[PDB]
Amino acid sequence: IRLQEDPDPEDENLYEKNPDSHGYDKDPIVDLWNMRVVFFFGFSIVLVLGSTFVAYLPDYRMQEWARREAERLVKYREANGLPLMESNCFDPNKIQLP
Amino acid sequence: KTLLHKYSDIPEGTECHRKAYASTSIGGATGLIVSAYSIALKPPASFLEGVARTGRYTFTSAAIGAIFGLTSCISAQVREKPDDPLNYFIGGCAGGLTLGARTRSYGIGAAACAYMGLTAALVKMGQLEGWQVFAEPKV
Amino acid sequence: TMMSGRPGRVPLQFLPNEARSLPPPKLTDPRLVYMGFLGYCSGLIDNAIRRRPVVSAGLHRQLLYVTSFVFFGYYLLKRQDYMYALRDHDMFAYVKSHPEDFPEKDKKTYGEILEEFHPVR
Amino acid sequence: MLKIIIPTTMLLPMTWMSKHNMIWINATVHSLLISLISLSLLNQLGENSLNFSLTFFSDSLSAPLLVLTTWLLPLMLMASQSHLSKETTTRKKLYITMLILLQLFLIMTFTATELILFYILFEATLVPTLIIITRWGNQTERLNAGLYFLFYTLAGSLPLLVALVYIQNTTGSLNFLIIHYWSHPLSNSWSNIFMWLACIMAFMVKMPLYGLHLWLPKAHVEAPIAGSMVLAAVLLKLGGYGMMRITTILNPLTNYMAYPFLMLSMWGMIMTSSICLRQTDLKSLIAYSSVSHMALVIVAIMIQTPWSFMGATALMIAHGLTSSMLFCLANTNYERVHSRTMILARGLQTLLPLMATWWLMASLTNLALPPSINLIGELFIITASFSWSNITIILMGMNMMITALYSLYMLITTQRGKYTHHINNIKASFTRENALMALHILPLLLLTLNPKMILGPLY
Amino acid sequence: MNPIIYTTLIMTVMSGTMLVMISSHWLLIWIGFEMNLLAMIPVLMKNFNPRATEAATKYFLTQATASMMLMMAIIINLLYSGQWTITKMFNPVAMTMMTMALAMKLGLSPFHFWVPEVTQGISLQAGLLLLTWQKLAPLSVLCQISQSINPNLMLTMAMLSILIGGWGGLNQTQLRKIMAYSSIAHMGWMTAVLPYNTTMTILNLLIYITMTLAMFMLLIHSSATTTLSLSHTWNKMPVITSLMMVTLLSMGGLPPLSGFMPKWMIIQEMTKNESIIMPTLMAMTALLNLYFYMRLAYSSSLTMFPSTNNMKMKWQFEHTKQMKLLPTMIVLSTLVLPMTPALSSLN
Amino acid sequence: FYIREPPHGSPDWLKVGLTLGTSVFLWIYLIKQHKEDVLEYKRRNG
Amino acid sequence: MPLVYMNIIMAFAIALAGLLMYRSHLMSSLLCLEGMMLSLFIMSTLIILNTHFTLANMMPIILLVFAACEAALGLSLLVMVSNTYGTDYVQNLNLLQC
Amino acid sequence: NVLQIVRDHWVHILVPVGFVFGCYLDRRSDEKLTAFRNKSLLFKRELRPNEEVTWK
Amino acid sequence: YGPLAFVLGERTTRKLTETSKVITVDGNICSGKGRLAREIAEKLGLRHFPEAGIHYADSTTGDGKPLDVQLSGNCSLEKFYDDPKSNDGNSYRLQSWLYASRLLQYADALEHLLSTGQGVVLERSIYSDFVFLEAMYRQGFIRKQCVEHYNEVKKVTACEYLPPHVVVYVDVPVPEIQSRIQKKGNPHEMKITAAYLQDIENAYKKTFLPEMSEKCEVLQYSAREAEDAEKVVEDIEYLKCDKGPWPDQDDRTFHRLRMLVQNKLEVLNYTTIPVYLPEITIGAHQSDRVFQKFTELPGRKYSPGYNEDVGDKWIWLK
Amino acid sequence: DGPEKNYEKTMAILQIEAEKAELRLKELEVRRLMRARGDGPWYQYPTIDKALIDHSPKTTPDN
Repeated sequence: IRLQEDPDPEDENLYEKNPDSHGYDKDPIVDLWNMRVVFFFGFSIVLVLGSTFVAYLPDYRMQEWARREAERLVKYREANGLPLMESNCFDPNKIQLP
Repeated sequence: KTLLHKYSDIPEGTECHRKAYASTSIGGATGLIVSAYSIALKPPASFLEGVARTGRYTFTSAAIGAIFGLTSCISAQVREKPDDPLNYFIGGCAGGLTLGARTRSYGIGAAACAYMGLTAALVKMGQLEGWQVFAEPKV
Repeated sequence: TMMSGRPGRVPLQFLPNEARSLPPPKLTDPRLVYMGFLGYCSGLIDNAIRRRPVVSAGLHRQLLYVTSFVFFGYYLLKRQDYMYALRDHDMFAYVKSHPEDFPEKDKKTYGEILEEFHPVR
Repeated sequence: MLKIIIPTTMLLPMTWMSKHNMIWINATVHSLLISLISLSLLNQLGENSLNFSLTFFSDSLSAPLLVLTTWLLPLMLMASQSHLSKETTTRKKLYITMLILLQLFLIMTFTATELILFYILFEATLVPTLIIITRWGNQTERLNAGLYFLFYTLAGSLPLLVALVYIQNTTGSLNFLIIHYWSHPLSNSWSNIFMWLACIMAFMVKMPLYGLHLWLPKAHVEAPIAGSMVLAAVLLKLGGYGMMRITTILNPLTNYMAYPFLMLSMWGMIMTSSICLRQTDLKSLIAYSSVSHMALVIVAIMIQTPWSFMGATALMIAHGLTSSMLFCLANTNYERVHSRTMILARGLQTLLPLMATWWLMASLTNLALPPSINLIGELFIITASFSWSNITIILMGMNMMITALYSLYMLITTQRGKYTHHINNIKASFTRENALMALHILPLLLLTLNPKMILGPLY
Repeated sequence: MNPIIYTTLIMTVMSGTMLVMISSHWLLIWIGFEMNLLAMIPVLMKNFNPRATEAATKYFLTQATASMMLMMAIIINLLYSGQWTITKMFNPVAMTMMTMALAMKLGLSPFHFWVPEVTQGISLQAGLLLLTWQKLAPLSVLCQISQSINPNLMLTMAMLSILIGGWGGLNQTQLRKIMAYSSIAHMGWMTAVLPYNTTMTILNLLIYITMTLAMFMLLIHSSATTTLSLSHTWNKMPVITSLMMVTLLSMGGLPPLSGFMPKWMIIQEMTKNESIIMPTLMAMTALLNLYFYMRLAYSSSLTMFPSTNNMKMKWQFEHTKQMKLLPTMIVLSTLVLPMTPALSSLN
Repeated sequence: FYIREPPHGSPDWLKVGLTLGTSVFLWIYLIKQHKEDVLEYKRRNG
Repeated sequence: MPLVYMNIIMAFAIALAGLLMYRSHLMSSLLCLEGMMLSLFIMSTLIILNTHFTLANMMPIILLVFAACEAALGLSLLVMVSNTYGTDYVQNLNLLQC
Repeated sequence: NVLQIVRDHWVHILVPVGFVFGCYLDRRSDEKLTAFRNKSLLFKRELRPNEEVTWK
Repeated sequence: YGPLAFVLGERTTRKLTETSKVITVDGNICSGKGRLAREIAEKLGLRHFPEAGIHYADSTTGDGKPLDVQLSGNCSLEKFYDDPKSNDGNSYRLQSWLYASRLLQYADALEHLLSTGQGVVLERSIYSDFVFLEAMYRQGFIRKQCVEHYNEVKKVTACEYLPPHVVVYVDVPVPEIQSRIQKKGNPHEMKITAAYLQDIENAYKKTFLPEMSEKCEVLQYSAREAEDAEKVVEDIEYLKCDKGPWPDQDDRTFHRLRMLVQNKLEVLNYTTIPVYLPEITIGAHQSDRVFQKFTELPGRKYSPGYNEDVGDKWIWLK
Repeated sequence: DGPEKNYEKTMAILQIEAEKAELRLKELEVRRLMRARGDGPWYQYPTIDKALIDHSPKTTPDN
């Protein structure tokens, strides 16, 4: 019904031309350098350096700060006989009920 | 607009016969307009054929309106909840079933039930909540 | 509608003399830079349509595109700023002239106001 | 945020002006560097969001998604290299440009501070995804899948645009900070009910909801590998992000209006996990599993509890990674055997051993083997639902069982049994494919050690 | 037609539009419309075909009826007010008649039946003139008389226009008819905001004119009047079809393209006036236009249709004539969204 | 190379000169206008 | 309004209905257009004469001038239609559809 | 062979220059939003000697 | 040329003279028409266009050297001679491509005549190309649908251009033509069947000669008479064809025709009509491959004058 | 950078956005009132100019 080129055979294995293909391209030099770029800049840099960066990220979430403040409050309240946690979040006097 | 005023003036859930008559009048008017447009755009072969098409469209529209009004008002009475949109939904689905019967097709009936009932419920909600299909320019 | 009938509006004037009071748009404005980017894209599309080298051919033509777009954009930005400034001027003047329509409201602190709590249970 | 945005934009001129040999290499390198830059956003002040500017802000919800997108771009390039090799240089550059535009749009969507800008960028993602699917798909059904995807999403979105404009008119601002701080409660009126529906439905469509999920199987099956990766990992998560953001406005009505979507999602998770049991196409099975997990996420969002939100964020990230990896693993087999039928290729463990291990790890994450972030999110969601109703455990446990069954059934059928005798084109797995699978798996396993990063703002 | 005569006729059309847009007297506005019709009729038939003559006849009949109705409305307003100035119209029946006439001139449904036939009959360039320049004068007159307009009638016509323009295009395989129906839909969008904010109508008109100019110039460049003829263009000039795909996406209204801004601002303005159902229905119905736009895009650029052997000869030669404004038109149609706040200049 | 002389052939130095000069004039005019407007703004607003 | 205004507006309505209801010939519909123009002339003249709008007694003449222009256009189109089809029948303007 | 290396591998300068430019523009935007630099009710302090801004 | 030039007063009629004429020398295969055409062009001082071939457009574009068959033509005359009824569809591809080439050549000849005023002599033309198509259809080489496609293309395209003033037919009897083909010795040509040549002659005499004679006069010469080129030129010099289109044509029609002829793509617009005949329809993949190959050809990537590979310079300012 | 930077920048951003929201609502109200009343610069639709009227003595006294 049409003049069309025969379906191309399964794309030639990159191994046949280069047994150590590494994929990534037909040309072996670009294959090697593509593999090196991927491995370096992801595994060596992003995963390892990035994982270290995340692991030692400064605690701006204030978890240690919260713990220290809670310790101070617990010690003070227990020493003074005040209840450990007050039931009212905000002081009742300031609130004007209807 | 007088027909719309007639339908609105009758209190919801009351005087079911008058409400059904108003709905039938509205359906008949809409059917007449549709028949006029159909006759103009798609010409009828004979005057008798044009009359037949007008009668068919007008009766279908009037039956839809009458069933919608009758079912909605009766449901409002029996449930005794006047402002509930579910009554309008039931009326709309009944109208869709009537359309399916007139077209002698189950699929038309079911699709019409769903869409028309939802549209009628939306119209009742617009009545209750004051929704404006056409809004006066106020900016 | 709206500003079309504003009193004192000279017909078919792009920028009234009143606008000169407003600060001129900075030549490094992001909007003007985007207009220049549009000009550059126009030059590239022209080269593509005429099947010339897209990014290297017709540097004079691309320069003309960018310059024309920036030149028109400067005045367009100036007019836009003038129009918005006129809107703000008229709005504030109207608020001042009609104090009753825009009444100052008593400020109640959250302690005084009662807002119902809906538990997420 | 321009530290990330501007380099992503510069990616396009680099790709267009790069040499024909070096397009993939440059794109991958600079995308990886951009991802490295994005890791700075993970440092989030607990109390307040990182308000970089009027336009852009980041929180403990947006940060993980931004990192995920920046990470996904290089994996997408690596995966897409193989099947686009024959394509001309201009077409390859256009494909890369579509991917880069998609990343730029997604980042701006996640960091945008205004709901209208979020809407513009969130809808804008349709164009590059539609172009990718309908121009670089390999089947005649790519066009119909594109039509379904586009129209489902747009029909959902447009009432959202109307609702957002109405909110801008009434409240006076669409900035998320102001909306959160003021956030007057909604009233139970039909108008407010329909506003709630308009706000929710677009994200409900984006996150495949049972009854609105039909687009997802067609699009994922018919799309190219990169498009499937983005759709599964990030594009679905846009719905969750928006729904978590948008829920602030609709406070009280959410309890009344949640029940239809809650029931639909809870039963649909079982239905789709069962569907996966009897699917005959690997990509379709993966897509339906995605649907089930996103149903879990939808339940978490609707319940509107802190633990549910933390689980939703963790599940979003974990599922994005796991589903992308599964799609890539299926794509390798498709390239080798040129069919998506599960039965056709069998016993691949003998032929390709390491890919078998990749499959095993991906399936284990899919079935939520602890201490995977998938399990953390699912467990938190399950506990929140148990608080919502103790009866919820039955459906959720049944879904867990069905998920394990279908994941291990896929693994057994594809990677176990006797090798298909006639198939002779199986060749040793390339370093690229294994590297892609490892890049998928390792971040997911590592994220378990520090799970506060993917646990969201409520943490 | 001698090129001097053609220049004179086109200038006459533009001068009639200018008289409509420059005159404060109703008589002179009607005179401008009449001059526009007189000049336009020969322009539509510049290439002589039976189809061109049929299109010219249909256009003449419709526009003459519209002009007679407009003159009757003017005379009635004069009878009840004694004023010739273009201003509030003091008689409701005259306002209804004038709205009907101006809608018929604009092709707003239920007066749309002529637009696709005329557009198909005439050439692509005459189609561009018909669907971009001719729209200006009736919209200008409507903008000047917006206050008197009954919002219900204009909104009904706009909604019907949107619906019909969307529906008809789905069934069309001819590019010119597709453009005509899309023009109907976009004109329905423009007139929807006329009761509320005229500046939005002006903005939509400008965006629509830019997009329609880009589309018609691209079709002229590709010399395609049918979908199949456009399908071959990928083999000869791929860039043209790619830009056509971008422009079609903008026409559909997809963000981030410039087609989005007019719909966005129209929805905003309608919502400010408490109009919620109408904007929602208008936005949803716009999806059909998107559907046939996407089908055209699939045929043209996204999918590669079969070509013919004789195209190999066409590869060697290059397009002789250059449309200077086409690249700027494409750029404006597709990449102007980041500059919406500038909608206060025409303000 | 081409048997028929290319229509563009060598550069149209008149056209190139006119284009570049128009660009230069537009830029110089824009810069002068910006300076004038800055002066006017400072003058009128002190 | 006196009854003469009623009659003239009725004449315009009748001519409009005639033009909008074609039968076969195009000449008849062009005659209905000319009738509409005549009715408009009569209405305008009556209004301008009753209101002694002196500088508006020229408007009817301009209306007539452009009415004749329109008539000339109509006839020049009818001649081409007749040449291409052999009759002035409207049913032959059927090539363009929708 | 440097002329050759840079002529065909200059594209690798675009994205890092983008990062630099992005940092610059972000600092400019931080300049824009300085209104309450030290006017808060929580971090408001007296500028330590030899200091003009708390960079907030 | 442009509308602005015509407005200024660039008029074709003034340049045209008695010499300004289109002469088409037609005949059967190996009829000697080329020799007479060349002699007529030389004696009457008219530009001679050699008969259009598969690669005429290649001659008129770019370097002018013939391009590869895949890139230009995808058809072989040798294949047609060896395998007239091939399933590839080569016969109708060749016929349609030849009609396209002859249409382009006629457009170029008309452009030369209307720009410079010098007459043009053509070996066969678009008006005579149907002779081969009819012979192919009669012999069964091509299907009826191919003939219908050819008719559609010719109807849409040929009407625009003006027919030639003088038609010269050199008549050689078919058996003598067979002996001539044997003497020439081309292996593929020798395979030509006698019936095919007879049908070529039948088409010429029954249809082409009468239809052409209706518009103007046709000079029919035998082979011996054709050899005396001077007598033919004198016969042409003393022709008076007042009847016919060219006397009718005025400056407006000449402006339209010159505008059409200058734009080659417009000339060839309807040669690519979307009629999906299997013979001339090329699949998407093969089309993409061949178009990419054509683009990679030197001097073809960009518009003429902007291809740096072939030595173009000053592109940045061009 | 220190938390104070983000704290202060958030405060500034909030002030800017709240001012913009209040101004938007005020603009809406102002436009509504001007359109309803016609007593402001906006929505001032044209009226006939009194300069056009001729006040010279007419043909008849009673005018």
